[PDB]
Amino acid sequence: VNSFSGYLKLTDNVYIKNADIVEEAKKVKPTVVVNAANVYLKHGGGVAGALNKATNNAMQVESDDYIATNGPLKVGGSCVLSGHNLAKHCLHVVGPNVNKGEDIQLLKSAYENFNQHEVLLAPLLSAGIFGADPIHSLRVCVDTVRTNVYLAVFDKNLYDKLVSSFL
Ligand SMILES: O=C(Nc1ccc(C(=O)NCc2c(C(=O)O)[nH]c3ccccc23)cc1)NC1CC1
Repeated sequence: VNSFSGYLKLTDNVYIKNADIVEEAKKVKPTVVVNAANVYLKHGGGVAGALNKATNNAMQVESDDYIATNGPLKVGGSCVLSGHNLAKHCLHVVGPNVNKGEDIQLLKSAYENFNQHEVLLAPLLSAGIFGADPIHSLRVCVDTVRTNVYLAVFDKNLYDKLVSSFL
């Protein structure tokens, strides 16, 4: 038993809810919140901009130190950093950005990072300003992630479409 509320169950291990991941994170304090990061951990907009804003820019400060030490992530890769006031940990995962021409096949590799964590609150990778089809992203999520994932979908219209077209 865990503290996530109001989710619709899609499969044995995947759940979904129309929710703001920031507000969801502040209420649940999950062990892991997933950030839709880029390789530079520059959290300017979308989910990342919103998560970083909610941390009063502490996420960005920590991220800049991480990059200065380690260099950029790979597309499809991830790193674990602090969750600040939102979660114990933040798993920064880089899905491909279609608006940069990145290979959509790397989306499966991106979701594989979730399997290193028993439970996660997360957005749909490569959705929103990353330019992928969220229905495709949901399909890859369900077919790749084996751990328990609680997907927060900000847009109500998109949430209803995801539920209604889901196979
Ligand atoms: O500003 C906010 N929240 C807040 C702001 C923006 C977002 C957001 O861009 N979402 C779309 C998105 C999804 C998805 O929804 O599937 N996946 C993505 C992957 C990469 C980039 C974007 C997305 C989400 C939340 N809260 C303030 C009031 C306290």
